[PDB]
Parts: sequence; structure tokens; C-alpha cells
Amino acid sequence: GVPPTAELIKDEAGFETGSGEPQEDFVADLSVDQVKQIAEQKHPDLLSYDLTNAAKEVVGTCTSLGVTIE
Amino acid sequence: IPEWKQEEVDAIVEMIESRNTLLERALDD
RNA sequence: UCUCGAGCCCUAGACAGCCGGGAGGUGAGCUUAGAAGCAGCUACCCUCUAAGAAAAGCGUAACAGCUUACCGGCCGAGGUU
Repeated sequence: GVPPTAELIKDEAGFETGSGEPQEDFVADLSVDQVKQIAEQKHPDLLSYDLTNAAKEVVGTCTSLGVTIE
Repeated sequence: IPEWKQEEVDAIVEMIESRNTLLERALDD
């Protein structure tokens, strides 16, 4: 249902494409709160019970693109 | 005497408290 | 084919076989009109869980599909190097 992650990130990230090399090339950042919202948009698309876990899933595609956190 | 089989039983006995052989094992305890 | 020795695994069920499961984020990002395990480059992270790769081998125009890993069951005594 709800759109995919890769995109929901490129929105609040303020950028379009990732980096040739993830974690090696930080394309953007994301406050913890920002991830607390995304995790809410995909409540159905994820198996997790608590919002805590839902994040780990989302927060897993970021550092793997150059999307640091603060 | 694998350690994981030992840790498993403890984890099972922990749930009961609150593989078939491992379940029977935990139950037996 | 016979004999001797060493290491490791095994009734907390080994080795093989057969049956069942092999799941979500997500068709990873990049590249590209497109590439979704599997053209190439890079990364290769976490949920549910008894398991289940950012996928080992086929397969596809690309999907699909078929299996490996991995887990569970049946079986029951040696097995493997």
C-alpha cells in the first residue's frame, strides 16, 4: 500500500539520488524524529510490533545510502 | 554438548516459567 | 578388496533420504528506457522467528518459475574427513 521507503527518504532528505558508495558518501541527514514519522507511514508494510523496531528497518536503508542521523 | 542447545533450553524454560527434544527437555525441568 | 592410525560430528538424534517451512522492509542504492539474488558498480544492513542471503546454481526480453543455503518433522546408529 503506502509508497516505498527509498522515496519517503529522498523527500525529507532534500535530495534525489544517493551516493556512489553508501556510508562512505553521506548524501543527507535525518533527525531521529524524522525517522519516527516515516516509521509511522509504513506501519502496515512492516512486521515489527513496537515503533522502536519499525525504525531499525527504515533506519537500515539510510546509512546504506549516505543518510546520516542526528 | 553444544552451548546453543543449552542456552535454548534455558530460553524455553524461561517462557514456560512465565526442537521437540529441547522442549521435552525444558518441560522435564 | 583387506588391514592399521589420526581429527571432527552423534540418542540434547549425527550422515543420507523423504515431507513441511523457506517469510517482510524491498522490485536494496547506483547504472539504466528497464534490471527486480543472479549485466555491471557499491553496499551487504534489521524485522518477525524454529528458520530464511542486500542470494550459491539454473531459469527470464525483464518478471515468473525451480531449487541451495538456513529451520522444523518423520526415521534411528553410527557417520564424516
